[PDB]
Amino acid sequence: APDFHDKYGNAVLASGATFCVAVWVYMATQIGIEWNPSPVGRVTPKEWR
Amino acid sequence: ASGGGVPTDEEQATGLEREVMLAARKGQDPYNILAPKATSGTKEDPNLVPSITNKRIVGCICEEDNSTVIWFWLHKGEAQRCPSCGTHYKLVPHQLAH
Amino acid sequence: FENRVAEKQKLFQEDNGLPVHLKGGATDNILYRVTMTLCLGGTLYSLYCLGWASFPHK
Amino acid sequence: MAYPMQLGFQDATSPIMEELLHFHDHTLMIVFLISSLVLYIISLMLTTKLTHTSTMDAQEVETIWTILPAIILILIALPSLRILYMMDEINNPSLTVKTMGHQWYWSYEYTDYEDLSFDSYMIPTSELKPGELRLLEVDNRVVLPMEMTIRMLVSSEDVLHSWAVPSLGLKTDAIPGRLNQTTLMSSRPGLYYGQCSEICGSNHSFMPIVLELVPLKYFEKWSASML
Amino acid sequence: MFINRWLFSTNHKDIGTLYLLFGAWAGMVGTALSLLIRAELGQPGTLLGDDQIYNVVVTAHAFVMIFFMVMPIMIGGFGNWLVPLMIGAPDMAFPRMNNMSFWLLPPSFLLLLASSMVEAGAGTGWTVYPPLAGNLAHAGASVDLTIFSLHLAGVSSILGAINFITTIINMKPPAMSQYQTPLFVWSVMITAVLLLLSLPVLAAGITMLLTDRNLNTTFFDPAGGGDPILYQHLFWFFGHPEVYILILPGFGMISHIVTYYSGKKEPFGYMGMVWAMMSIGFLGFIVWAHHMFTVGMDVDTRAYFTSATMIIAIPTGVKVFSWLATLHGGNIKWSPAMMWALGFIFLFTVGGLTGIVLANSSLDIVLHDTYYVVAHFHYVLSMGAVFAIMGGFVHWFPLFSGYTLNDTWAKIHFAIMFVGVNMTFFPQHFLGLSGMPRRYSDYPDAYTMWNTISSMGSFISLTAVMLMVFIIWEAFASKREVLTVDLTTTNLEWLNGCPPPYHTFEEPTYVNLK
Amino acid sequence: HETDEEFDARWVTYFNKPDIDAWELRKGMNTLVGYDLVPEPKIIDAALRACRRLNDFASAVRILEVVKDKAGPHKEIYPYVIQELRPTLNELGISTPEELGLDKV
Amino acid sequence: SVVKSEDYALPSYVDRRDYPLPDVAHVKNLSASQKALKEKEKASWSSLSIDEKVELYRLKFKESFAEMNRSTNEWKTVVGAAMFFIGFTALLLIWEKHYVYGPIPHTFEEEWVAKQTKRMLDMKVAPIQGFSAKWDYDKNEWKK
Amino acid sequence: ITAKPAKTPTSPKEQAIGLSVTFLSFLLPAGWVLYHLDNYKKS
Amino acid sequence: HYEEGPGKNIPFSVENKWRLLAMMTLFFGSGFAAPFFIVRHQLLKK
Amino acid sequence: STALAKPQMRGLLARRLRFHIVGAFMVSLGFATFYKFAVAEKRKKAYADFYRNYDSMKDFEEMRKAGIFQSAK
Amino acid sequence: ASAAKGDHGGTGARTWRFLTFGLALPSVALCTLNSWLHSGHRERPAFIPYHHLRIRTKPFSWGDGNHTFFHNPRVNPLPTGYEK
Amino acid sequence: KIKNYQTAPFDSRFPNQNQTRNCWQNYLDFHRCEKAMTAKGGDVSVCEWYRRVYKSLCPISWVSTWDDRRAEGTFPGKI
Amino acid sequence: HQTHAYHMVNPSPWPLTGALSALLMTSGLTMWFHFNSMTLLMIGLTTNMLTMYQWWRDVIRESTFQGHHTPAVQKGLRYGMILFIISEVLFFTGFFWAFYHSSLAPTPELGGCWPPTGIHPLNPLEVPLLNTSVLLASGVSITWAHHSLMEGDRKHMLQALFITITLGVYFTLLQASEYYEAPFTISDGVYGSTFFVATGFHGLHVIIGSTFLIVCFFRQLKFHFTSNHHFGFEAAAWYWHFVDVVWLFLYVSIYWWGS
Ligand code: HEA
Ligand SMILES: CCCCC/C=C/C/C=C\C/C=C/C/C=C\CCCC(=O)O[C@H](COC(=O)CCCCCCCCCCCCCCCCC)COP(=O)(O)OCCN
Ligand SMILES: CCCCC/C=C/C/C=C\C/C=C\C/C=C\CCCC(=O)O[C@H](COC(=O)CCCCCCCCCCCCCCCCC)COP(=O)(O)OCCN
Ligand SMILES: CCCCCC/C=C\CCCCCCCCCC(=O)O[C@H](COC(=O)CCCCCCCCCCCCCCC)COP(=O)(O)OC[C@@H](O)CO
Ligand SMILES: CCCCCCCCCCO[C@@H]1OC(CO)[C@@H](O[C@H]2O[C@H](CO)[C@@H](O)[C@H](O)[C@@H]2O)[C@@H](O)[C@H]1O
Ligand SMILES: [C-]#N
Ligand code: CUA
Ligand SMILES: [Cu+2]
Ligand SMILES: [Mg+2]
Ligand code: NA
Ligand SMILES: [Zn+2]
Repeated sequence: APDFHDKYGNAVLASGATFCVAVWVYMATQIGIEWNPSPVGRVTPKEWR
Repeated sequence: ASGGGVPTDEEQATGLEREVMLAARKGQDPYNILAPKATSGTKEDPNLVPSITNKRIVGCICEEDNSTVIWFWLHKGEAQRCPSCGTHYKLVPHQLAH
Repeated sequence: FENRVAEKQKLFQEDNGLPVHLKGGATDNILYRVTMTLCLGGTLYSLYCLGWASFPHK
Repeated sequence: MAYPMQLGFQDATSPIMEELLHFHDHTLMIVFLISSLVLYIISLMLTTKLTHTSTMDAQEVETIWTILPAIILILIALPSLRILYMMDEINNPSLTVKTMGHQWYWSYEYTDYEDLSFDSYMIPTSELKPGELRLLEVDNRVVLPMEMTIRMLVSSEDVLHSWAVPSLGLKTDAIPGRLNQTTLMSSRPGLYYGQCSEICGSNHSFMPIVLELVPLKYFEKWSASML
Repeated sequence: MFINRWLFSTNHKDIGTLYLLFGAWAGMVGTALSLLIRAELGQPGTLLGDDQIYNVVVTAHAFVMIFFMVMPIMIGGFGNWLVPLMIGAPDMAFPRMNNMSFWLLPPSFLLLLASSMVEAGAGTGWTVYPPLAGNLAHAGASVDLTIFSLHLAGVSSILGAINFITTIINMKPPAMSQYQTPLFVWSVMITAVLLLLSLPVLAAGITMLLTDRNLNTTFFDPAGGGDPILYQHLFWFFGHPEVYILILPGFGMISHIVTYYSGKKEPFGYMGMVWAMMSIGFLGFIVWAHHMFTVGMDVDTRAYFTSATMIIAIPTGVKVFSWLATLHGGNIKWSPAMMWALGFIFLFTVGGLTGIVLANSSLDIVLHDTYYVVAHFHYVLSMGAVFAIMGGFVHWFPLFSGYTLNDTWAKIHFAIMFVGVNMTFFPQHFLGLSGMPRRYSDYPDAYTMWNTISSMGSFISLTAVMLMVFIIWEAFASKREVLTVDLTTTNLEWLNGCPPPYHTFEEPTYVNLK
Repeated sequence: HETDEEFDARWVTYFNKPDIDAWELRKGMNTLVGYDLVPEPKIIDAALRACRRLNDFASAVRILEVVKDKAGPHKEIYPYVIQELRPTLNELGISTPEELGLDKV
Repeated sequence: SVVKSEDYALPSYVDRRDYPLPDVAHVKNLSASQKALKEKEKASWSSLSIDEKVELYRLKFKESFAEMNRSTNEWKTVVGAAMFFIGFTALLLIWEKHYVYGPIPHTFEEEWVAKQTKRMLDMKVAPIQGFSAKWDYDKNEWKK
Repeated sequence: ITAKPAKTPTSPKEQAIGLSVTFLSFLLPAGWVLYHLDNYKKS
Repeated sequence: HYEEGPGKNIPFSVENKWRLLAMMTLFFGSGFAAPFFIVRHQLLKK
Repeated sequence: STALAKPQMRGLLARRLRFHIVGAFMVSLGFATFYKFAVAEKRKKAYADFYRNYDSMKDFEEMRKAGIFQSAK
Repeated sequence: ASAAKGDHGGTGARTWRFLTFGLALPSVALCTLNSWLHSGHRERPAFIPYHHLRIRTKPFSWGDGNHTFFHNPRVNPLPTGYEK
Repeated sequence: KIKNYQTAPFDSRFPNQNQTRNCWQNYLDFHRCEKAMTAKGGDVSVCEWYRRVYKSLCPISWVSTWDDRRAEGTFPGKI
Repeated sequence: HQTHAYHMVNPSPWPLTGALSALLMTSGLTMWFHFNSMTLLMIGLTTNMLTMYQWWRDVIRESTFQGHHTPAVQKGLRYGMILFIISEVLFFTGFFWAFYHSSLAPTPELGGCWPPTGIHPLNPLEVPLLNTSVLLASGVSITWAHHSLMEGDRKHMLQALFITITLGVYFTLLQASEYYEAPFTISDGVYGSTFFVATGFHGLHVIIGSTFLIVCFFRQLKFHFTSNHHFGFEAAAWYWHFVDVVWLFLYVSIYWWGS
């Protein structure tokens, strides 16, 4: 006789993963968080003096 | 240099203190102060376990110096055996108060 | 003095179901209520003091 | 200074800092070993249906796993202690500078010859000049001669503080009534940053240290001009 | 009835239950405080705009987690419920004094909350070092209220320690020697001997602080010939034993949980585990000044404290390998308590190994007072204690309540917590090696990346805590009542049923001498 | 301790005791599966005959299941042991868990 | 069949790989036919049918080894649900970013960063390995 | 461990209510303080 | 002498799951909310 | 129809243990080798190469010209 | 050491009383004489406002806040010197 | 005059991290010397080495406080 | 009904009144120190006294009157007392540590010397020597008390115990006069600090010890002690020897060596 896991297992796994990745991607890239990554290879140094 | 006036335990001990002191004088141990000595523990000569009810927890230290104690309810009726060493225990119920 | 221990023993072993702290009779009950009233009263007063001291008295 | 995403120590500015980096590398190798060996032995214990649940004899395997650790700790302690005592060794400074902690800024005294002293306060963020470092810059830097042994003496005139410059391997607490000594030698010129390293109240986060290391002749003229 | 049972208790189980409720509640406070910390640091700049308030939050976070969550749960909570049961005793030796150890804690917590409400709080660090904690830099009542809070919590644990020692030495079956009591009872006894010896030294040092603040003494004030460093020795002389006090009952529970879910009747190397806890207890009194390596310490004193500190890893590793050896050959049961205990073994190892980096006074000069130390102790201490407590709590919840948890929900909770705590504290090693001080409300911009990740991890653990609450609700809401429990023959505390009656071992166990 | 041969011989004798009771049968099997080994066919053969003397068919089948379990992922052990026991199984009328459908989940 | 709480102090039945022969039979009360089966079992087992052997097994024991040791799909629910609550955490973090945090300092603006970065190279921050070591001071670019 | 079936089963829907209510009891009061932090700071 | 058994050895009632929910909510909720309110209090003092 | 040979039946768990502790050890020695190579030796050489012909007055003059000092223009 | 006496058959009440009256109380009477002899007030020293003495970082919670709890006017100067 | 001072040298009587007593001993010596000289009819310039050492080591605020206290009559060391 | 010898205590209000009294006394000292009011303190001191009075009254009820102190109960009490005195010894230890730290390395503020400039110590041969003979004498008279009680001798028990308490009280009055007479105060730097706070906690213990002996005196008067069962008297004698030994260390350290 199928339990909770047999019946819902696959769907809990799939949408849990889908949901978790989507929302953490959104939070990370879309809402103005400044991660402050290394300038190395990405920033062109500019005259400051 | 001296004189008296100080009561003794025989005169003045009361309640459970008096009870233990009186039983000890008769060589008895109704309050479990002493560790019981083991019999040979066979079917024919089981450890006899007093109880005032129909079951009592036994702890068996199977070999001298084991740090592990084996614990089980001993029930009134036929001798039971320790599930680790097989030594035999039998419950002997009832009383303590007259 | 005479030894009246046996009397006290008879009184504190009387089978009346009373807890030891109340087993001496009516005076125990009084002393108990005084103690507990001062403790609970003093504690509410300390909470009051905390409320008052929690704010600037500029 | 630290840079974005840094994982390990700032690059060393002094020979003693360099020593510490190599000693950390030795230690952390061991640390890695042990932790991996462990994570691993564990997954080994946990990935078999085979059982053996009866009493196991211990006094034997206990030998290994007490002696091997003791050995490893000795392989850490030997170089640890050599560094400790090497840094304690006499060196003959050419200069002594005092620094006094306060709430919340550092004062510096250079009184081998003249009475030179001044206060060193963080640059407020709204007053930073373009390209300067939030929380790290000061109005008056601790100018010092490069390639020379300096004695720093550290104290406080109020609560505890602590005078730190990570790139030089330095951290000495600043305690009132006491005068703590440390020595400093920079192999390079440049600007070297630290931050107060004992909680001293509201602005603990905002009384930084900035060392300015230059050739002796520039330090001497800077000194004269600060009188 | 209610008041007699719950305010006037002389029963070890009910007083153990009160400690667990009290510690769960403290835990929600210390958790809110830690999330305020991580919110301040979660982006560059200022959140609260008030760094005295930040320092008060940091201070309260540590005192609440240590004195009101961990010690009550481990020793008052699990030590009261389990130690008398595990030795077949009818109660604690002093069952009425035991109830005053409990009731001293709500007043001690109230004093702590009072110190944060009056004036500007005590923003001192949980180390409360003068002069910052003296009557000039922290004028007014907040630091005195803190000191009094510590006095009450000190009295409560010292009378607790007298109660446990006496109970464990004097109330076992006549035939059971000390080398026949379970390892958890050993871990409580050793913890208690350390409480007994160390807390009176803290009490003497915080009393000196109180008189320096209010009676014109000058123990720590150089203007009268005093010395701030003396307070630090008095404090750490207690403070080091304190850290072993917080973890030793956790190691006791761990040993019982690993043994139990390995299907084993006994831990591997019992006398080695005893020997290890005794050696750690003994050596825990001679290493304290590794908390003071930047104070201006002579070199030979530094070399000695580095070496004595290392020697402690030796007995500590016996215990790690003996837990692995207990798992070896086990019929491994993957219950939520087993996962907590395995996560414990891994986190504790990580944190003990960064401890070893720190033992080296030459490297500690650069790591001291940086996030590398915060990372060390949130692994070995903080997560170690929390994981043991969650392990113990899931394992023995059915014993205390007579109900079962939902094992799936409890696996889910472990999983979220394990991700959260690692996302929170692992990045702090990087912050500390790169030089970020501890006790800071804000940081130079280079440290942004790891601070941000660390603050995000902290919310993941929040979600796990809210879930824990709902999980405990669900068990009491569904009332699945326990029927059977395995391995009772080597877990005596389970043998009177779930929950056991108010009075157990009214007739003592029978144990033959032979 | 002792040789493999002496260990096995002691276990044989244990279960060959004519008047072995049901308690001893269980104690011996439950102790034996604690060791790091799958019991030799001659030990299992003695245990099975003890099941016969105690008129306990179900325990004989359970004994076969636990041999298979004690081998863990060594899938060659159980078929070899059953091969070795087949005359005793035949003689005593003991069906294997597989013949009973009791290997299905 | 039916187990009772007030039986806690009595030997009980368990299914465990490591305790194959539990202390009592799973079924202790017998019907008239179950009693005739137990009688039959005193005779040669070769005369028992397959159905009767099964019935004897199921009287002594609840679940077979294969039944008690079966693996389950529980892990999917555990890992999926944990990722769900972790995902739910991101929503708290999006909220906190939107309503609690204000603008971070002006020193993170793109032009500030470019100028700071040049200054760090000018002062040769971490010139041995960490930072400036990665800049080519000859070609005036980041080392490839 | 074995246990009886729940005496008072808590269905998926009732779980959803106990879980939401539990999360709101932690989220709303702290959310409300943090949302109004500006109002505190300049007041 | 006292009630014994599941749900009876505790200072709170578990007779009704919803009343229990409310109580648990208040109990853990008050603990969690207290530091936010103390910080609000200290900000508002000045 | 051939008989199956007798397989090993004894000490299976201990055999598995013996086997993998030796592998655990080898992972560690082949890793020790790696860490000593990608991190530790790499460091000694970075420092050694940097300082071999390092000219500190030249380094200062470039910083001075970049305008970074308070004390030296 | 073994002191310089004897008894030791048993250490009973009679022996301890013998010690209380024969040794302990006579010591106390000797010390009380040697004290109520060297007593009589000694000449109080010139006042010097040393900064390590007469500490005041917070007023005492009694009196006018500047007197110690067992202030003796004769021999305890205030921070400003001996009292009138 | 046998001088040429850059800074205070290593003093084996005060080899460890706490240099307070180094500062204080030199401050004492200088003022003891200056007293022995300016009394017995001689030159304070023989006192110069201790003056240089305490100046190099001692916080300005300590020297300043100790100088006030010598003027006030409240300096607790023996000069 | 139990068949072990241990004592199950009736549910009691004293733990809670003791806890609240600690909150009132601490709140109280705070109020006194910072808000110039003695009211809370006076209330927590009163409830504390009442708690100790009733809680120990009850122990006397449970033992002399009700017989719950079996040998096993009495043995636990002996452990609890010994552990208690250990915790008090560690407490004094932190004050000895403070004393030695400050006196072994006197800072320049003091003059760089011990005793500091401007401190004139008591002569250790005057009243401190007298105090020493007083406390040592009271350790001989209490041991006479103890042997008399064991020998069944009521009158000599009461006499020796009386002498012992009179000596405690003489020590306490001598000390109160020494405190008044001393030319230095608690505010006189770390010399005053360590002197007064160490000898002052010691004086409090002498007062507690003396109170405990007076309790035993009244119980003896009431015939509570048997020649074999008198734990209250033993505990008070152990605590009394503790107070004497702490004094000997104070005398040797602070008064003699620190002079
Ligand atoms: C659970 C509590 C706990 C425990 C167990 C420890 C354990 C250790 N700690 Fe730590 N420690 C803290 C709580 C704890 N600590 C706290 C709270 C602080 C700082 C508080 C503050 O400032 O606020 C701290 C701070 C602290 C410092 C000061 C850092 C500083 O402030 O500069 C130091 C340095 O010596 C240190 C070292 C160690 C070591 C060597 C251990 C050891 O006992 C660990 C040994 C264990 C292992 C090593 C893992 C197990 C072993 C093996 C797998 C075997 C083989 C291992 C080897 C051969 C190495 N700790
Ligand atoms: C400002 C001052 C304040 C002082 C502070 C007070 C504290 C002290 C406390 C109280 C002491 C009181 C004493 C009690 C006195 C009488 C008790 C009555 C009992 C009694 O009479 O005891 C007798 C001895 O007493 C006796 O001389 C009592 C003798 C007392 C001895 C001390 C006096 C000193 C004697 C001078 C000689 C000194 C020379 C010594 C050299 C050698 C020493 C090593 C023995 O007789 P008994 O036949 O065995 O009795 C049987 C039944 N009772
Ligand atoms: C007569 C000899 C016996 C001593 C007892 C005397 C009675 C006074 C009050 C009780 C003191 C007992 C405890 C010890 C505490 C501190 C100081 C005590 C010693 C003392 O009495 O010192 C006096 C100062 O008292 C002051 O400030 C007194 C300030 C009084 C308030 C005391 C503050 C109490 C705070 C204590 C908190 C204690 C926490 C301990 C917790 C235990 C661990 C949990 C000395 O007088 P002075 O005028 O400075 O010098 C004499 C010059 N003519
Ligand atoms: C103005 C004065 C105020 C001062 C405040 C505190 C002062 C007062 C405390 C003085 C101590 C009084 C203690 C009296 C205890 C009486 C109860 C008692 O003594 O109880 C005995 C048990 O011991 C027991 O619990 C022994 C229990 C031991 C308690 C001793 C505790 C010392 C208390 C210290 C408290 C402060 C700590 C230090 C502060 C820095 C009863 O057994 P027995 O004697 O064998 O009798 C039975 C026989 O009759 C049968 O035949
Ligand atoms: C550190 C752990 C904290 C975790 C993060 C908590 C995240 C979820 C919190 C939700 O809380 C609320 O959300 C609001 C808005 O989203 C608030 O309403 C405010 O916002 C409104 C609309 O913006 C108005 O309708 C209102 O009057 C109101 O005060 C506020 O009351 C609060 O309870
Ligand atoms: C370690 N502490
Ligand atoms: Cu100054 Cu922190
Ligand atoms: Cu420590
Ligand atoms: Mg520090
Ligand atoms: Na911030
Ligand atoms: Zn046995």
